Amino acid sequence: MNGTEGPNFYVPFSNKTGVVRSPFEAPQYYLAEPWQFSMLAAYMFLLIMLGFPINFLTLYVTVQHKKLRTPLNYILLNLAVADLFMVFGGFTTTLYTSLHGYFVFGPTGCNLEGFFATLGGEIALWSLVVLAIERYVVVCKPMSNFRNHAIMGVAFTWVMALACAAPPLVGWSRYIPEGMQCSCGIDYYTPHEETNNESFVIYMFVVHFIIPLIVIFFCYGQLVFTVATTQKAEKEVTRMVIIMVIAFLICWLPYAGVAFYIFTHQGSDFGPIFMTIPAFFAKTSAVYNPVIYIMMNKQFRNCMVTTLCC
Amino acid sequence: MNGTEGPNFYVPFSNKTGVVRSPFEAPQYYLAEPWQFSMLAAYMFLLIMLGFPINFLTLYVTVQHKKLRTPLNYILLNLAVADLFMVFGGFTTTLYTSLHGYFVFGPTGCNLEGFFATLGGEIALWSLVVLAIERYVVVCKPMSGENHAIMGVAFTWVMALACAAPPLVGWSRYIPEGMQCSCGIDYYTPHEETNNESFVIYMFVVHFIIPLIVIFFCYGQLVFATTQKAEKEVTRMVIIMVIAFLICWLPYAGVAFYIFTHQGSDFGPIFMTIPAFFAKTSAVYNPVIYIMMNKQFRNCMVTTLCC
Amino acid sequence: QVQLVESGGGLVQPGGSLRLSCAASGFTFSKYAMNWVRQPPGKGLEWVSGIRPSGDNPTYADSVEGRFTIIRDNDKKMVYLQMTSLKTEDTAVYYCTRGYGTMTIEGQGTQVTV
Amino acid sequence: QVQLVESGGGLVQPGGSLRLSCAASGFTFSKYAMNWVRQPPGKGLEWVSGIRPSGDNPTYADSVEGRFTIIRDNDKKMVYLQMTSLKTEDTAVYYCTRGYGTMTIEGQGTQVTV
Ligand SMILES: *[C@@H]1O[C@H](CO)[C@@H](O[C@@H]2O[C@H](CO)[C@@H](O[C@@H]3O[C@H](CO[C@H]4O[C@H](CO)[C@@H](O)[C@H](O)[C@@H]4O)[C@@H](O)[C@H](O[C@H]4O[C@H](CO)[C@@H](O)[C@H](O)[C@@H]4O[C@@H]4O[C@H](CO)[C@@H](O)[C@H](O)[C@H]4NC(C)=O)[C@@H]3O)[C@H](O)[C@H]2NC(C)=O)[C@H](O)[C@H]1NC(C)=O
Ligand SMILES: *[C@@H]1O[C@H](CO)[C@@H](O[C@@H]2O[C@H](CO)[C@@H](O[C@@H]3O[C@H](CO[C@H]4O[C@H](CO)[C@@H](O)[C@H](O)[C@@H]4O)[C@@H](O)[C@H](O[C@H]4O[C@H](CO)[C@@H](O)[C@H](O)[C@@H]4O)[C@@H]3O)[C@H](O)[C@H]2NC(C)=O)[C@H](O)[C@H]1NC(C)=O
Ligand SMILES: *[C@@H]1O[C@H](CO)[C@@H](O[C@@H]2O[C@H](CO)[C@@H](O[C@@H]3O[C@H](CO)[C@@H](O)[C@H](O)[C@@H]3O)[C@H](O)[C@H]2NC(C)=O)[C@H](O)[C@H]1NC(C)=O
Ligand SMILES: *[C@@H]1O[C@H](CO)[C@@H](O[C@@H]2O[C@H](CO)[C@@H](O)[C@H](O)[C@H]2NC(C)=O)[C@H](O)[C@H]1NC(C)=O
Repeated sequence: MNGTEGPNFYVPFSNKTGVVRSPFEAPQYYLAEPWQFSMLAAYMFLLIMLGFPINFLTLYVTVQHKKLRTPLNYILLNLAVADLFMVFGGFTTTLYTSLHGYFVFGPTGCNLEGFFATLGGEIALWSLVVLAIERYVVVCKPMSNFRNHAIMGVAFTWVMALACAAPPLVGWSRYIPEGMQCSCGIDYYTPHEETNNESFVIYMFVVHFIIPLIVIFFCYGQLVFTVATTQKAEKEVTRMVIIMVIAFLICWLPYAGVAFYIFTHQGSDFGPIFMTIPAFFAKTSAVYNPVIYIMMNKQFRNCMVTTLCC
Repeated sequence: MNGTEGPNFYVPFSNKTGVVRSPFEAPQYYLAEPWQFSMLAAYMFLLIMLGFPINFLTLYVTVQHKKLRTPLNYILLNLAVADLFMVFGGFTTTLYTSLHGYFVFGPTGCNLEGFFATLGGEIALWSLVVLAIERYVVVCKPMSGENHAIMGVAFTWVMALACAAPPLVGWSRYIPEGMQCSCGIDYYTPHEETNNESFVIYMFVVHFIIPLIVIFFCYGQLVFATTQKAEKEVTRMVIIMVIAFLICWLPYAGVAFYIFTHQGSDFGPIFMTIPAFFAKTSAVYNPVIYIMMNKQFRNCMVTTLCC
Repeated sequence: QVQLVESGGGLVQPGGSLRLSCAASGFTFSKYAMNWVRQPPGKGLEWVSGIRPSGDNPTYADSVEGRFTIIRDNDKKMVYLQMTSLKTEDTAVYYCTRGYGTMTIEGQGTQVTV
Repeated sequence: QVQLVESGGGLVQPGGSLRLSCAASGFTFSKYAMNWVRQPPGKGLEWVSGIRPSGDNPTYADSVEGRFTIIRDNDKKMVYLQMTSLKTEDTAVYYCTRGYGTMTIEGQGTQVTV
């Protein structure tokens, strides 16, 4: 066989040799070199290391100031929350798993890793859907005198993200160790028809990928003929919405591509490095988002220093 | 049978019940409540969490700027280095050990925890000896810059390794303290063959009393324009740096003496562990002062951050 | 509700032949793969053979390389293992597992005593 | 170079008496404490008794509470265990350990067969 399927897991490595074992039992050092597992932990450490401070500052500064109550700030606080949920919920588990080289926590340990990895991306995705719609309403001016509405659109992101991330935990689809058996994600590997994860992958790529991206570029297409001082501040922040997407596309496409590749070519010959590289790469979502919010948005940066330098 | 001594370890808990085990084998949840071990990890996490960013920024900003080459900045960069050695060398080990509830790494794992804990304090101590002498030379003007500072910064590492290295050499030793999560010098067992009894004298003499004398000896000299205002605030920060160091390290140093005096007495695991973990704030508080009080630095920090 | 039958097998001559069966029920059969795994009286399970869902490429262990052969019927939902030129060590209880794994549904299999 | 002698002990009457000895050599004796620990033929070591360096407060297990008694000589470097009103289960190999622990330095021991 090419890969080795089990009840809980699927190891992308042939069990002709006899070496293959469950990643919920023993370490998976036969997959890749043991130093590469340490390299994961090294990488995954820095995500946790720069995760909390940047997100917690972004969380604190926004709430501390009675100002900063624009739709942009609500969403980018929502991300700062979700990014901390990623760090403490997900990254912790995968950083520990990288040390041991397997999910020593267990199948439930895998769920945590995959859950907040799925939330993080979906809450980032559905937030870019909100940001896409929000600038269409103000710039193109379809609906007049229509700017608490923001908090409703921020609750939208969590409603849709849990529509994606929760069902695996419910038992429709499932989180399963990916690549080096250190991260977790949706089962693209086994058909798992009883679990029905085949149908979920359609549901996910349709409802939680294609529809979002349509709405984004549908809104982006409106401002092709389009592109006072507040509009300059609008422009830079509307430009940041583009850069926020550009980053999101660079981040999540590779993983999403490989996820489709495996779903199409189930049972094919692919190693543990195939999926793990773009998977761990996509966990930069926790850190890059606020760095833009500081970097580009001048209004925030000023207030950040105010909080730091009291 | 108040405490339970072993080859590697000493557990501050009677083995009348039969429950006591090595902290290099099994978890020590019989000592304290298992949630208290999680509370350690929680506390110890935040030391690592605020450790790297504050120290790395302080390290980066100082080196990045071609300015900031005053003796103050050399020492407070030296601390920023040692504080990162604490975080990555020591705190990592004790944060992991707090999870499992015992030194799963092993006796060598204990050495790492105790080594950088000893360096951190000694490099902070001997740095305050340097700062004490440095302001005496400028203010009181007994003897009428850059190279001299780097020599006095190398002094701190020479003396700190005189304290921290010998345990690893095998004179004295690092041994799990309190909840068996941190490590430090053996104040508990006589272990005459290791000769840790004599080390404790050596340590409290050479690596505590002599430093503190030199500090207050210099402080005693200063009992009786604008550049001097900048001198004053930075010389005031030297006082605040000591004030913090005294608040930090006295409790641990006191309990260390108490146990050394009253070896084999009745004392629980919380006795030593509280002031021990409290003294690991040395990594974080030092630079916070260097930012807080020193205006000259703060400005340059924002320059680096806000490019 | 899954149900794998384990028909075919019994007492056979040393160096004889035997055709095994595995009637699958209660899942989309053609949508995934099936294997054969045996239980030697002494040591742990040996992965005998395997085959893809389409059935294009079969895979065999070195132990039974060329002697055994695997083939499946998607329409009838069956998996066969034509065993030829048998040996004493081939004596085991044969199970037909799903996916690509040694995880055996049901039990009993078929005691092929050589 | 440490050397703990394990003198005293042997064959004794059920409900008899016996005085044990432990001549210490090769360390600051009064600077350390000393214990007594026995090896039952079947189960693991039992911590019998212990005493402080000064010798002020001796400590005994519930097993031998009142029957046994411990005392040490700092000048001669010796530790004694006066065992009285013995039992069948007191049959064991007795070791005198250092510190406060059941860690026994290699010793002749003393097979006290009751
Ligand atoms: C990748 O591929 C490898 C290939 O080896 C595979 O490893 C094997 O995994 C299987 C699990 O499916 C293991 O099978 C079990 O082995 C048990 C014994 O294993 C130990 O002991 C043997 C010696 O006996 C050693 O050689 C070995 O190293 C182990 O230390 C065995 O007991 C199991 O079989 C019993 O239990 C099952 C389940 O209940 C039962 O169905 C069987 O009938 C059997 O019970 C028997 O019952 C009778 C009646 O009551 C009783 O009298 C008899 O004593 C029992 N039989 C025995 C043998 O005692 C089971 O076969 C297998 O050992 C692994 N191989 C190795 C090398 O150990 C990996 O799992 C694959 N990786 C993945 C995750 O895909
Ligand atoms: C705190 O106090 C407890 C009190 O029990 C100590 O626990 C005992 O530690 C001793 C240390 O030597 C153990 O002694 C050894 O036991 C072995 C067998 O133990 C297992 O098997 C028995 C049944 O046979 C079970 O009842 C038991 O639970 C264990 O699973 C023996 O094989 C050993 O004998 C060998 O070594 C000795 C060394 O002196 C030789 O003299 C012998 O000839 C032989 O080679 C040995 O006797 C004892 O088993 C432990 N008891 C328990 C709880 O199981 C703790 O160690 C102590 N803690 C600290 C930190 O000091
Ligand atoms: C492990 O995965 C590899 C792919 O990574 C599988 O190889 C594939 O095997 C099938 C069946 O033999 C090939 O399909 C056939 O290809 C030929 C030539 O292109 C074509 O004429 C036939 O009509 C048919 O489509 C497939 O091409 C091949 N893939 C490649 C490019 O190597 C392999 O079977 C897997 N191993 C097992 C047994 O799981
Ligand atoms: C455990 O330590 C306690 C002290 O913390 C010891 O108690 C002392 O015992 C001496 C006699 O040996 C008395 O003179 C003291 O007054 C006691 N101290 C107090 C105030 O409790 C105790 O003996 C120790 N246990 C052993 C057996 O070593």
